[PDB]
Parts: sequence; structure tokens; C-alpha cells
Amino acid sequence: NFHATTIFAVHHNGECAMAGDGQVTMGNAVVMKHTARKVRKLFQGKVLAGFAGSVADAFTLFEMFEGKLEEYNGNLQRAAVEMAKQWRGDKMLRQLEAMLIVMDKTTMLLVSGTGEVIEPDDGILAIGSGGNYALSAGRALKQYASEHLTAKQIAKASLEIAGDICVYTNHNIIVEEL
Amino acid sequence: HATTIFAVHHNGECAMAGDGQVTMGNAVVMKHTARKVRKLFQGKVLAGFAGSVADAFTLFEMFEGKLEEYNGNLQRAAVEMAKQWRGDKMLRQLEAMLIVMDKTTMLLVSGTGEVIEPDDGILAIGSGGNYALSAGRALKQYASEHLTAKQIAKASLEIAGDICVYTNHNIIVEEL
Amino acid sequence: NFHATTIFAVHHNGECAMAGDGQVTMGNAVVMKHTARKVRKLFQGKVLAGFAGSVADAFTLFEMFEGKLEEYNGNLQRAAVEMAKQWRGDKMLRQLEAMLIVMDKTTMLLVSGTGEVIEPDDGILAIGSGGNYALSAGRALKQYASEHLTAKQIAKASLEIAGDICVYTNHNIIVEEL
Amino acid sequence: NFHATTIFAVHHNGECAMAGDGQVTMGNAVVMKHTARKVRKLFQGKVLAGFAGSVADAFTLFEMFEGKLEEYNGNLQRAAVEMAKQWRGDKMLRQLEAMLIVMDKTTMLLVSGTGEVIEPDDGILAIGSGGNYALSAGRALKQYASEHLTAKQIAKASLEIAGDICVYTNHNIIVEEL
Amino acid sequence: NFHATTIFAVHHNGECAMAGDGQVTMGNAVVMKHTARKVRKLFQGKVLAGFAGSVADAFTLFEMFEGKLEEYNGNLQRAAVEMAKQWRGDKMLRQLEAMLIVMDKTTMLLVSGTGEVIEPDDGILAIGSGGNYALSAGRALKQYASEHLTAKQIAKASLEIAGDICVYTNHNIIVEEL
Amino acid sequence: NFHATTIFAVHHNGECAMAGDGQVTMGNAVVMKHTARKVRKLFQGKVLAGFAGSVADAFTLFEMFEGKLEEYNGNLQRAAVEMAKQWRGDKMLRQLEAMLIVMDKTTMLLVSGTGEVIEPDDGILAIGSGGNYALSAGRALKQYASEHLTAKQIAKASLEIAGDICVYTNHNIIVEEL
Amino acid sequence: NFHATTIFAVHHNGECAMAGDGQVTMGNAVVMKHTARKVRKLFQGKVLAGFAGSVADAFTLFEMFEGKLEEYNGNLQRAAVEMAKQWRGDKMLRQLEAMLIVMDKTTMLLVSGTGEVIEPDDGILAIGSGGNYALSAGRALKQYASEHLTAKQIAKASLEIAGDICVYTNHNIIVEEL
Amino acid sequence: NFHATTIFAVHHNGECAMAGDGQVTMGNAVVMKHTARKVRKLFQGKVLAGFAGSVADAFTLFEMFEGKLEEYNGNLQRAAVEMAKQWRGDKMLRQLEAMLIVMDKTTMLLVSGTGEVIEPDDGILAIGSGGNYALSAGRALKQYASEHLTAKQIAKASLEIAGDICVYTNHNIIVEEL
Amino acid sequence: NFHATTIFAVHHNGECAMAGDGQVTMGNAVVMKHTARKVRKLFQGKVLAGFAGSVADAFTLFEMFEGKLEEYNGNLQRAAVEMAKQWRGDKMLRQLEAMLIVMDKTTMLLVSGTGEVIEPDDGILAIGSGGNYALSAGRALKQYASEHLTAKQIAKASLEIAGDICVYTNHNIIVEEL
Amino acid sequence: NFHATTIFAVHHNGECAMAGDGQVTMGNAVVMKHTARKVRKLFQGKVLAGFAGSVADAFTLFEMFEGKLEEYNGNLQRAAVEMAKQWRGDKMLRQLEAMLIVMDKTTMLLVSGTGEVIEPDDGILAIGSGGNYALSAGRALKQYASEHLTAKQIAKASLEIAGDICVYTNHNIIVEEL
Amino acid sequence: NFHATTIFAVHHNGECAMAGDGQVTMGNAVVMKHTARKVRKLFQGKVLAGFAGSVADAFTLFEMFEGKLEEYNGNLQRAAVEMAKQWRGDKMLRQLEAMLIVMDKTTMLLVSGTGEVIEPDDGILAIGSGGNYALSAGRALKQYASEHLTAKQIAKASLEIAGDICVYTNHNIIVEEL
Repeated sequence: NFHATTIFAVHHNGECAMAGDGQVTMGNAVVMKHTARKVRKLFQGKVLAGFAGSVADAFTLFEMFEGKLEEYNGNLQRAAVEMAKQWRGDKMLRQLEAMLIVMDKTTMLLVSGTGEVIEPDDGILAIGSGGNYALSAGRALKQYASEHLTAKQIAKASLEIAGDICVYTNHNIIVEEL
Repeated sequence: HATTIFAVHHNGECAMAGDGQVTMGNAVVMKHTARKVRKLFQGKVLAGFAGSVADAFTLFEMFEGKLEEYNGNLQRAAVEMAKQWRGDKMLRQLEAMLIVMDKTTMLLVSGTGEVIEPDDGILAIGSGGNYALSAGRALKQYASEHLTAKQIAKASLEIAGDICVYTNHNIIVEEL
Repeated sequence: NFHATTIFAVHHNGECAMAGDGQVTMGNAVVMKHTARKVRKLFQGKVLAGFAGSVADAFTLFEMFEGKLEEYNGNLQRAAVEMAKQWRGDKMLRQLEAMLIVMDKTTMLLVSGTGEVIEPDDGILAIGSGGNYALSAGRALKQYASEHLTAKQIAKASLEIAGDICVYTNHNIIVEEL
Repeated sequence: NFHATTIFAVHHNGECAMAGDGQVTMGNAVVMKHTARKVRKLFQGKVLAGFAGSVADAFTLFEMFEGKLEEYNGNLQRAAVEMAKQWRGDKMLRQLEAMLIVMDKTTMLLVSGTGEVIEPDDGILAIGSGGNYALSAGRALKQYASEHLTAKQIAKASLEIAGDICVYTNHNIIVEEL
Repeated sequence: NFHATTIFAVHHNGECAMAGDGQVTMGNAVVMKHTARKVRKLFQGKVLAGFAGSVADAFTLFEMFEGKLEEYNGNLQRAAVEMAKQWRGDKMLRQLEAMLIVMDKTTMLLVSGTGEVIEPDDGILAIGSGGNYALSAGRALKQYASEHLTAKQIAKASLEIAGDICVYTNHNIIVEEL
Repeated sequence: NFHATTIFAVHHNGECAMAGDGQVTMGNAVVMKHTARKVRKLFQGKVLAGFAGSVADAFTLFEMFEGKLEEYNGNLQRAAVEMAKQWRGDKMLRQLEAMLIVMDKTTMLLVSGTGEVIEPDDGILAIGSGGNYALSAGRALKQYASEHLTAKQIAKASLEIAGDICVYTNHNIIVEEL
Repeated sequence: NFHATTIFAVHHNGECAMAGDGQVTMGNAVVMKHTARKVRKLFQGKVLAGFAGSVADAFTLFEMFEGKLEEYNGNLQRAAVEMAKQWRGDKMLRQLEAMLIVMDKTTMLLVSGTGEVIEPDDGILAIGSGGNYALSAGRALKQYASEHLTAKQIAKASLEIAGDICVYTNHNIIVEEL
Repeated sequence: NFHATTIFAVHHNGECAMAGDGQVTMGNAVVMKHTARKVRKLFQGKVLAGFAGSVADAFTLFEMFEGKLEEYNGNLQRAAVEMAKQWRGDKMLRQLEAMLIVMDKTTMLLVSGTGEVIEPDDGILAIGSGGNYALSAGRALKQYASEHLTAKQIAKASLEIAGDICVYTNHNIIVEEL
Repeated sequence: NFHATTIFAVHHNGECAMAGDGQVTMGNAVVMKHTARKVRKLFQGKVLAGFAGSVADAFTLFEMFEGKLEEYNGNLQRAAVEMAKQWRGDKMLRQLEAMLIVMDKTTMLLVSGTGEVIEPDDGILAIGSGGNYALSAGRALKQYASEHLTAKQIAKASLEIAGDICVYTNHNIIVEEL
Repeated sequence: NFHATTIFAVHHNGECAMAGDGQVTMGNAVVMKHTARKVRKLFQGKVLAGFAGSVADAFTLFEMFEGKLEEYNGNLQRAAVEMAKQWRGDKMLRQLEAMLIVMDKTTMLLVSGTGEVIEPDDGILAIGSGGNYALSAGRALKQYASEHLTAKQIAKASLEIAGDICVYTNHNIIVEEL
Repeated sequence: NFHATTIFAVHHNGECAMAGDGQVTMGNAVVMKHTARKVRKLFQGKVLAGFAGSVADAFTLFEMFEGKLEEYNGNLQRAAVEMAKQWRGDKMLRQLEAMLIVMDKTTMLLVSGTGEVIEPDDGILAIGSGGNYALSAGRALKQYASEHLTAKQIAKASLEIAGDICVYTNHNIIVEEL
């Protein structure tokens, strides 16, 4: 019943940033902890990935995906595919409605338990309870504000706005960059 | 969604406070600053109401009306308020609840014609209602001497703010 | 089975603007008209109002409020709530899910049939199918891009952004100012 | 949470075409992606196949079906049946709502997880979100506009039409000919 | 328990047409009638109107709308609005799911009980069961087949197509021209 | 969302016939193929079987029964129930809503996944979307028109009648006899 | 909760017959009386009408309709219209899901509380719990058996077959003729 | 229809306490037990654990996690995760809504069948029926009473407040320490 | 959550009886009353009536119908209809599911809020909780015990069997005669 | 939202006692008030009454009934019948699920908004949240403990037991006599 | 479909009694069996047990538990815990909503398929259809009537009361002792 934390990833001005909040919501109305860290670097810091869902789910995926990386030599395109395939295979895992973002220097993708793999056109991806508000914020900035802001600043911001619009997203915001 | 309001009778002090969060539909907050608590009866009383602003002022007026008729007897005037609320067709459909308090006593009135007086002198309504209440009664009971009414009222809502998603941290507090 | 247009209203840098797209969606699938006009100036051009729903209701609520306006010395605040008390009263109109935005040079208000009247904190109001998206976009620009964008520009952007993402908002956008 | 892209296929004047749009809508409200490749040729370019659903799924079925195509020596009909049987069988795949269109020069078929195999009488097939709209469009053209268009031209126009009407279908369109 | 017949309307090359099928399906399974007249001209033959729903209803609205047409001196737009208002108002009529298409030489509109008034950009309107199919067909033709057909020809073909696809639409078809 | 074809089976005046229409309906609205073949002779042409549902399941159940047939000295009765005990057994197949008709020169049986095996009293069995209509038509003819119609004629009529009324049955009807 | 008795009307070989059964079903499973008479002559035996629903509903309609007759001079066409209109008007009456058949020497119609009026092409109408089976039976006979049966015999029969197929229709069958 | 007892844990000023009530409610309305043992010292008294649900589930879990600890050499954090991964692994237990608090002298963790592992930001966890009320009281006393209360006192007090408020919590309270 | 007492009426061998039990069940589980007066002689003892529902409803109805009788000069049949028409007229009572039996020395009638008036074919009516069980027993004794039992005996016996079987019927039974 | 208070009444050995608990529980788990007084003496202290529902309603009802008592000259029975007519009549009040107990020296009665009026044969009544549990105990005690106990005694005891079991009944209990 | 029998257990003044009624009510209203024996002595007549559920299940359970008793050397507590693990473990049995009471001279316990094990502090237990009503009465009597009553006496009495109120509990009652 836990509600998905909000994660955002951006490629801007030759920079890659990914942020997420710390809010943990049990049931409809209740917040257990505000400090959750949902974003991490993999492949020896070559890739930034994040997952909205459970902690033990977070790592099992992270595990088997970095597997796809090592197999596929850090090709995000083929690894995520082979990842989504293997996700779609697992009886207990297909179930997860939460999704996964991955990105490296080159690109970013979105992987789901339904076997979906999505690459954005605008180099912006957002998931989680508040992803949509975050996505609205970032695009607005990146397209319109393009030369007045960094990725770290676009990403950080995008999680603030959603933090204001959304009940399931808080203001403790962890930011990583490649 | 209904904002969270807390009322406490403590150490001779009367405080009521509420958050400012206005939640549209499911996940969306329209406004963080709404003031749900106001003085009435030339400042003799505090009232608070969870729901709509429009329905706030009708009931407030409605109640303050009772107070004038009933010579500022909160006990009597709150009862007559509940009867009347229950009589009006569209208003008796209101989910949101109403806390009134004076220096002497506090009351909770609903559109179901319910009238509640807390035995511990703490009343809290709204989304984070349960959370503020527990927080408040805990302080009152255990932390008694080390805290004031205004402080307990502030704290309870600070706590309500953190556990409850529909209670934010923008908080106004009133005192008699 | 109709899908409301998307209206956006902003007070920025001492300027005011209200804008909207024209897309109307019947069924969950179908789009008929690309351009629709629901945003109307009232009170001899001193007030911008907008409503995302049916044209019939639109005119009804508008005229109602310009009525509420006339009575009150054009006190935007009192008139809103007078309409709000009124709107709740009507058994037919009370039941509308859609909302009304009314603003002037000074401030803007969000009025609902529930009786709710809401003044925004940041000087931005959004309603309709794409409301939240534009709302997020606009807040982002306003707070972050504040120096570089006008009220006019922020509105158009928000809806345009809304149009880019939400399937129910398109890019045909009219902008009115005070 | 994803909305299917739209696929169309037509036999005309001895020409074959299959076509699909790029729009990917996640959430009932929101567009993730404007492109993808869900129509891929098979069987040494002799067969076109398309599948509206997820990437890991399309790959699985295409692979599944192509393996069938070989066992039976290029019989689209026998293949699709054994395809439909195995698909019906697989507990994880049995549940899939999206459908598969396969096509060769002589014939075209539609397969489902329910173990259905459908052969259109008029040689026009459409699946996914805007199937209804793209089906109606292409037939309308094929019958009435027959003299003035090719299969390529018909398929491009059908999706152009669904993309014009259906909120979940857009104009980024790939057309494949056999 | 009745399924609506299908109505279509198109402005083309300075020609107007409205058309409808005869099929009446009562029970989700069964056809009662192959004919009816639900498209009737109005306003001295200047206006065509059509309504997919029941006989007592069509007669009421047509009458309702025509009375509007007169008060306002042949203004289709003002009329349809006052039509949409009154319809929205009537407690018994407010509830009606079926929609009304009215049309004149210069313009065409669509009205609903919700008080909606819709003006297509491309001058093609369809309602009832096979609206989706007849809409897609006619637009497909109007855009692509433009040179080779008339408005009459388009409307006859659109319904011929919906009647070919939709199980609730048949081939007994009346076409009215202004 | 598929709609079963309509099969009709009759024993009359010392003759036997099984017939069916070809119409297949996807969605509640759409019709793709007008002509479908689900009625198959088995046991070296000594038995007519028919099944209204998916071709995959069709072949599966058919082959199953012709299996049950082979074991039993072609005792139609025992074989039915052996299949019926079997059909219930399979967890995947048990759940089918559709039914199977099996007959020979002597008699006909109605077999379901529930385990039910039914021999008709009047020598008529009907299944599929139009089953009840044809069933009613056929019984009418058989009982009343008994002198003037053959088994062959009664079947064709029933389905034709079924086709006339039920939106899901069409008039393309193949007739097989023993 | 009572279940609608079954009524059938036929124009055949220059004869008009209308039959209905006597079964009265309370709740889902329960039968209170088997003898109900739902068919009667009106207009001094000039017209045969029947109603599936309640007894007090039966007569209020019968009353106000014969009203339409006398007003309209026994024109079944205009009276039924004016009837359906007046039915559609009544707050308590629109509610009735049961319907009304009327016929005279010339023709037959079906009137509903939704303001529907339907005239069959084949001169056969059937309503009530078992109308569909009855309709299937009669058409079969009238079209195929045309010269071997009277209306009284077609009508009577049609209620027998349905009487066999349907749980809510019994074998006490009243027959009237014009 | 069973209601969990209430369990509360706190790390305060260098000490730790875990406490629980005794009330077990059957149906929504009824109490049988006034007391129990639901908070059990594990790992030779080095860790505290409690679980709100059934005794049998608990003793499965407790022993299971007690297993993990041994395996992982007392690492609370790494043990929790392998438990959760295992908990969510088993398809019988994964269904458990109730959650587990584990505690040592350093940190505390909250574990759910979902695979979630949570470390409170405040060093406070509560589970079961009065769970919300406990958490509110405790956090209230930890932050504003901080000087005047100890861990055990707060555990005692928090469960004391819930029992006053929550209808499913009583005043029989046992506190465990490390 | 209230359960009607049980009432049974019979016309047998020139005599009549109406009887009822005393059990009133509150909730699905609970009995308070063992007895009542629910079957009341009307029209100066000339007719018998009973109603299964609330006392207040009854006394409304009884007096209401007692009104009709006077109006119509004791005609049971014509009175019943105007009652029913009136009963169904009132929008507060029309909602009553419970039904009324009225009886004189000649015939008996069953009246519902729906507007239904029913004359049993067998001269037997039952209403209320054990209603089905009573009717079964009574009809059983009337047809196969006919020589050996009287009206009062059967009333007594029928309600005696229901009380044995129906959980909502007891053995306190009062019989009224005309 | 709130849970009804629990009231118990008893006639024992010539003495009357009506008692109630104080607990008012709002929302699923939450107790707002420890002490409530909803049991009133009426009619010169000759009548006891209680209502488990809201305080306002208690007034209106007690008010309403005392008028019936006086109009009917202290006749508890006709005053109860008339009130139940008025109550059932009121559009607002009829909706109340909570019930009323009234009692004098001779008898005790229960009344509802459905118009029911109940007299227990054993002279014990109970309503509200522990209504079931209080009745049993009281009836248990009255019957078996008859010699050793009084009315007040049994009354006090019954709620004491109810309050001991029922989660929603406390121990703050007021008893009254006559 | 069936309703559970009602069993009551009591520890009073040093003596143990477990009693049950016979009534078996199938379907909503219908009583199939007046006398049932589901309470068994186990472990050399040292243990009383009862199960309100089906006879077969009673066997399997009683069987299962007596094994636990012996494995655990008559330890009612660990035998109860282990059984509840086995019970909760069984895929078939876990689903049982009916519960088990077991008792010896020292204590009494209640067990469920969810793995719960319950010890009442007042040494009274009740299960099945009147479970609530029997407990209250027993706890009522034990507490207040303690001097005048025995275990058998209170046991017999409790079910007697339950059977007097609960519609689903009869008076055919078997009591057992230790």
C-alpha cells in the first residue's frame, strides 16, 4: 500500500542529474519516514538508476540489471531490453507497478515489469507518485529556460514543484549527477 | 480535503490552531495558507471549521447568531446550532465538523446533530485529527508543566503535519 | 464523456494573464474541435473569467458572477463567495465537478460549486483536464525563471507544455490580459 | 499503465503495407514517447508482423511466431495457429490483451492470447488504441478511393486519420512494405 | 434497451449532407427495425437536424431547437446555445445521453444534454452507435479522396462503412442535402 | 472481447445436419471476418463436431474428443463423458464458457467444461452468440413444419433466421451432413 | 421484481393474432399465478394491445392510449406517437421497463417509456421475458412455412416454443385475433 | 475479523524500549484476551522484535529472522533485507499485511511482507491497531518532552495514550529493554 | 434489517381463513416479539387483510384501502386496483417491497407497491418471511389433502410448517375467518 | 461516522430501569467522549426513553414523542404508533438507523423510522452499539438470577457486561428508574 | 452456505463445561437438522473440544489436534500453537472461517486457520452463530450469579439464552464436562 517516492532524471547542457525525494507513505494517509534514498550509481558510478518501489525490490532489480550491463558491456540500450525481458519473466516481479529509470552519460530509459522500455525525446524522465508534476516542471524549464539553468538545478527544482503540488512527495531531495 | 484543527484547554489558557493545506481531489494541493480559525462574539470565542470557506461563514454567522440569542452560553448555543444545522437540508450533508471553545469550555458540533464535549479538554477535527489529538493528550498528560497551551497546540499540529499527508506545516494559532 | 479544456491564470511581475487551449474530447478517445472559446472578460473588461466545462454552464456561471460582481462595488472577494454561497444553493449547478477562475489586476480566485473559494499563494490558478500539468509548468517558470518571463509568456508556455504531455490538451492557445 | 500504439495493415493492388504510430501514452492522461519500432519484418523480409504492446512482449511473440514460421515452411496460416495455440497455453502470456498481426504477400492474419486466429475478408487489419479509427479510415479509402491510392498511401492515411481523431494516436508514423 | 442508429453530417465543396441508417437494435443482442426517420430538415429546409435517440425525444428537441431558430432569426450558433441551455435545464431531458447535430449551409454543430455545443473544424459530424466508424471513414475520404466525391457521396459511404463494420449499424440509409 | 460464431445441429426425419455462420465480432462493436470455419467432421467422417470459440481451443477440444472417440469403440455417449471428465480436469480449459456439440447418425450431445454432457429431447442442439435464436427457430420448424422440411433445410433456416435478428450472427452459413 | 410475461403479435395471410402467456414471476425464482391475461381488445375491438408489466400499469396506459386513438381517429401511427410522447412525460411512468404492443387490421407498433415507437418489417413483434425466442420462432414459420400456417397457429406456436426455452414464460396461452 | 494488538518502539537518549498492549479484539466488536506475548527478545537477548498479527505467523517470522541474524552475524540491517526478500518470496506469507519491527541497541527497522525495510528518521516505530495513535504520542513526547522522559517511559506513555483513544487498544502494557 | 412476520390466506371448500405468525426478527440474528396484530378485519368485518411490514405502514395501508372499499361499494377487485394505482402513486410508499393480501368471502388479492394486483389461481396467497414455505405447504395440503382439511386447518398447518423450516417463522399463530 | 451509545431497559419484579453508557466513539477507532447522557425521563417522570443516536435527534424525537404521550393521554401504545407514523412520514428523520426505546410502569416499546413498533415479551430491550450483548446478559440474568437481582441491578450489570465485551461501550453508565 | 452451530465453554469454580446446540440451518432461512453433535472429548477424556463448522472438518481438526496433544504430552498450549501453525500452513484448511475451541481442566483456548491462538481471561469462550450472544450471557451469569450456578448450569443456560435470541441457534443442546 506504500506510495511511490518521486524520481526525476535530466540530460541538460552536457550534464546528467537524477533526483528523488525521501517521503515514505504507508496506506493512503500515513508517512513512516521522510529520509529515503532512492537514487544510486551503478557500474562503478557509470550509471544512475532509481526505483520508486520497495527497498528489497530496489536491490534485486539493481542486481540483475547491472548483470545485463556487464553482460552487454554498459550498453544501456541492450541491457535494459534484456532487463525488461527478465523482469517480465519473474512471477513475483512482473507484479511490481513501480518502475525503474536508468541513465548514463549517453542516454536514459524507463523499464517496467510489463516489459516496457521507454526513451524520452526531450531527455527528461520522471516517475513515482508525483512524476507528472515533475515532468511538467522540468520540460517547461529545459525548453523555455534552457540557458538559465543547470541539470542539477532543473532536477532539484522539478522535485520541489512536485513537492508542492503532491501529497506523496516531500522536500528531502537527494541529487546525484554524472 | 479537510484541514486539521486542534483545540486545547490548558493551564488556564485557551488555544486553537489549524494548518493551511487545501487538497484538491487525490494528490493535489491548491493552497498552503488557508486560515480556518477565527475569533467570534467580539473575540470572546474561538471557532474552527474543516471544510469549505462558504460553508464556514454561514455556520459561523449561524453560530454567532445563537450566541447572541443565548447570551453567550456556549453549552446552550451549540445545541441549538446543531439542531438548526441538522434541519437545513443541504448543510446537514456536510462531512466537516466544527469546534467551538471559550475560556470555560470547548465543543465539537456536527451536521449529524452531534454535540461533543471532551473530558480531557482537548478537541481536534479534520484529516490529521487523530494525529494531533494523540500528540496533544500525550503532552498534556505527561509533559504537563513543561509546556503551555499555545505550545501543545503548536506541537500537536507539528506532529499532525509530519504523519498526515493532508496536514501541512503552515499553521495559525489563536488564543483567548 | 466530455473532456474539459485547460485554462491557466497567472499574476506575475505586476502583470496578469489568463489563457486556454481549444481541444475538446468526446468519448475517452475522440477529438472534434481544436479551438474552443471559454475564457471571457467581464465587468466591462475589468475581470478575466474562465471555465473548463460546458458552454451552457459556462455562460450561466459567468453571468451569475458578473451579477455577483455588479452588486458588490466590484469587491472580487465578496462577490466570489456570494456566488459560492449561491452556486452551492442550486441543486442542478451544485453538482458540477468543474471549477471557475476569476481574477482582476490585483488577485485571482478559484471558485467551486462545493462553495469553496480559493486564493492562490503564488498567484497561479489552473483548472481543467490539463490543469495540474500547466500548474506545475507555470509554477516552475514563475518561481525559477522569474526574471526572464512575463505573465503572458508564462501562461502560453504552461499550456503549450500542458499540450505537449496531456493527451487532452492541444497547442491552440489564446491569451487574454488585463 | 501504458496505452498501446496503433498498427494498421493492408493488402492492396498486389501491394502490402503495415504501419504504426509512435505515440506512447502512460497513465490514462500522459504521453511518454513519440517513437518506437513495433512493426518488424520477419522470415527473410517475407513476413511483416506487428504488436501494439510492450517491448519485451513483442520480441517474445515475434520470436515465438517466427520460430513457428520456420517449422512449417513459410505457412502463415498453420504458423499463426500453432502460434495461437502456444500463446493460449503459456500461463504468463495467455493473459495478454494486445493482439498480433502477421502478414505475407498472399494473406494476413490476427492472433490473440485467447488462441484466436482471424483472417479479414478485405485484407485490412488494425490493432491497438486507434484500431477502430484506422480500420474505418482505410476501408473507407480502400473501397471508395481505390483507384487513387496505393497500399502505402492507404496505411499512411489511415494512421494519419486515427492520429487526427484519437487522443492516444499521433503523427509519427513508420510504414513497412513487403 | 435500445441501440442508437448512426448519423453523419458533412460540409463539402459548398455542399451539405446529413445521413443516417435504419438499424434499430433493442437488447444488446437484437434488431427491431431496419428503417426510421431521425434526420429531418427544419427551418424551411434551411436546416438539417438529427438525433440518434427515441422518437418522442427527437421530436421534442427538434421542436425545441426549431423554436429557438426562429426567436433568434436563423442564427444556428445562438440557437444551439439556447438549445443547449434549456436542454441542460430540463430535469427530465437533462439526463439524455444521445446527442443532436444541427446544420445549415454555413456551419454545423453538435448539442448535448450536458449543455455542450461543439463546432467541428473540418465540418464532419457523427453520432450514435457507429459514430466512431463513420467519423473516421468520412474524414479519411474528405481529406484523401477529396477530388473524387461529393458531400452526398461521402455521407453515403461513411455510413456504408460503419454499417460494414459496426454490428449495430446497417445499410438502409437515407441521405439529406440542404 | 470476441463474439462466438453460431452453430446449429439437428437430427430430423432420419437425417442429420450441423451448420454455422461465419461472423466474428471483436470488441462489442467490430466485425472482421464474415466467413469462419469451426465445424469439423471427425472419426473418419462419422461424427460432426462444432465449437463456437477460439480456433486454438477448438482444435484442442476436437482432437481431445476424437481421442476419447478412438478409445471407446466409438460409443458417442461414453466418449463424451470421458472428455467431460477430462475437460473439467484441465485447469486452463475447465474455465471455458463455450461449449462443444458432438453428434453422429444416431444422436447428438452437448458437452461443457463444467463436465455437463447433454442429450437433447427434440434432436436439436444450439451454441454460440446466436444459439438461442437459432434454437428457437429450429424447434419451431421441426415441431410445426415437420413434414415439409429436411434436416439440412431446418439448419440453414435457423441460422439464417438467427442471422436476421442477432447482430452477432450473419448469413454466411455452411452446412455439413452425415 | 416481477418478471414480464411474454406477448406475441403477428400479421399473416390476412390475419392478425396476438397471444400472451399467464405466468407471473415474483423475484428471480418464484411463480405466484399461472393464469394472467395480458392481451385485450380496445377501440371496440378495433385494436389489439398488450403490456408485459403490472396490472395497474396495464390499464393506465390502455386508458390514455385509447385516448390518443379517439383523438386521432384510430390512426395507430399518430396515436402511438402521441402516446409515447405522453409516456415520456410522466415522472412515474417513464420508469416502466415493460413495453406496449398495439395493432389493428392495418399494422402494429411497439411503444416504450423511453419514447420509442417501432414498426416491424416482417409484421412480427414480440416482447416480454421470452420475446426473443418467440420472435425467432414466428419469423422462421412466417418466412419459411408461410403457406402451411395461420396467424393464430403461428402466434400460438411462437408462445409455445418460448414456453419451452424460457423459464419466465408458461404454457397457459391466451390468443386474440382481429 | 481479528484486530492486532498495538506495539511501539523507541530509541531515546542512549536507551531503547519496545512495548505492547494486551487487547485482542475478535470481530470488529469483541474482546477475549487482555494480554499476550507478542514482543520477543531474539538473538540471545541482543535484539528486540514484535509483530502485531497471529501467534503462528509471528513464531514463523521471529524464528525465520532469528535465522537471518545468525547467518549474517548479527548485522541488523543486512539481516532485515534478506528476511524481507524471503518474506516477500514466500507466496503464503507475502500476503501478510501486518508488519514487523526489529530492534537492537543501535538502530530499529520496520519490515513488511511487501519487501519494504524502513529505518525511522526519529528512532520510533509503531505497528498494529492503535499504531497511528501510539506513533503520534511518542513522537510528541520525544520531541517536546525530550528532557523529562526516558525510552521506557515513552513506550509506556505512548501505548497509554492509544489505549485511551484507540478502541482496539487497552491498558495492559509490558515494556522490554535491551 | 427487520424481518416480516409470515401471513397465509386460503379459500377452501366454501370457507376462508387468514393466519399469521408472531415472530419479529431484528437484525438477521435476533428476536424480540413473539406475537402481534398484523391481520386485521376491515370493512366492518366483511374483508380480511394482512401486511407483512411495519405497523405504521400497515395502518396507513389498511385504512387507505378500507377507504377504497367504501368508495367503490365493497367491490374487492375494483378497490384493489385503485389502491394499487394510489399505492404506486405515492413516492414514499411505492418503495415498499412488502405486499398486501386482501380477502373477502369470494376472492382474494395480492397487492404490491409496484402496482401489481394478483388473484391466485388456487385461492392461496402468502406474504412475508416464511412466505415461500407457507405457500408450498398450503398448496400441498389443498391439492393432496383436500378432503381431510379445512381452510382454518390449512392456514394453521401451513404456518406450522414454515415455523418448522423458516428460521424467521415461529409457532405463535392466530387464524381469522369471515 | 459516530457509533451509537448503548442503552438497556428492563421490567423486573415490578420495577423499571433504563440505563446507558457514556462512550462516544467517532471514526473507526476513536473515542471522543467518555460520558454521555441520552436517556431522558418524560411525562412528569412517568416515562423513560432513550435514543442511542445524536444528541439533536434525541431532542427532536423525545420532543415529538412527549407530544404523542400527551395527545394520547399517557397511552404509551398509541403514542408510540402515532409517533412511528410521524417518524416514518418525515423525509429527514425516516432515514435514521438508530432506534428509540420508550417505557412506563406497565410496558416497554421500541420504535424506528421505518414505522416499526416493538414490544418484547420478556420486558427487556436493548439498542445501540452493544445492543445485542446487553440484551443477552440481561435476559440471562433476569431469567436465571431472578431471585437475587433487581431491575437497576440487572440494568447496571447488563451494560457493565456489554462494556466489558463490546469495544464500543464503556463503563461510564447512568441508570434510571420509575 | 450452512450456518455454524453454536458452542460455549466455561471454567467456573473449578469445573469445566463445553456445550452446543443442534440446529443446522442451510441457506438463508432453512433449518435442515434439529440435532447435531460437533463437541468431542479427546486425550483419554481429559480434553474437551468443539468446532462449529462442518462434520468432516471437525474430524480432520480433532484428529490433527489430538496428535498435537500427544506429541506435546498433553500440553494444551504448545499443542495449540503447533496445530495453529499446521492449520495456518494447510492451503485447504487455512481458508476456514470457523474456529476451534479446546479446553482441559486448567485452561481453555481458541484457534483459527489464520494461526491465532486465544486465551480468555475470564475462562469463557463461545463460537458459531450465536457466539456473541452466548458469551455475554455466560460472562453475565458467571460474574454476577457466581454463587448460585455451576459450569454445566451456566453452560446449559448460555446456549439456552443464545437459542432464545439467536434465530440460528435451537434448543437441542448437549453439554459435556471434565
